[PDB]
Amino acid sequence: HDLYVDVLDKVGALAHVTSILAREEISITNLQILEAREGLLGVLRISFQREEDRMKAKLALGEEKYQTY
Amino acid sequence: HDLYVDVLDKVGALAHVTSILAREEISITNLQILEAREGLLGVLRISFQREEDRMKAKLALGEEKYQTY
Ligand SMILES: [Ca+2]
Ligand SMILES: [Ca+2]
Repeated sequence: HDLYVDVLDKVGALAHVTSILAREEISITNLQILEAREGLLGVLRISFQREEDRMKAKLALGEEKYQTY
Repeated sequence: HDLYVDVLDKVGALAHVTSILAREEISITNLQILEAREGLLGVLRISFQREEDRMKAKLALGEEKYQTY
């Protein structure tokens, strides 16, 4: 169960995204930071144990205006 | 280049750890959440691109009283 989140600032977005997951009490298994080029832009790939956790994350991140897949 | 951090609250500690990394402007490549039992205790395994980033992270987390390896 994976969710991919496009981000403009890998470092700051990582902190914001994990604070959102914490507030919603969503457990994750892994967080991978992907990039096509060196620089601050990237994709956060978040892995979950359960489908329910992925959907909860998708909703919460969507509400904070992150584009998610 | 990996750093292992013991935590008491996987969900909240993940947010705290990434906020510290943000404060120090440290980029990471991966974060894996490991647990021995279902429940809040665990170990965060953090991967870095460079040795300098690992050491910077180790120092900053140490200063916030996390036990690190
Ligand atoms: Ca609660
Ligand atoms: Ca700062």
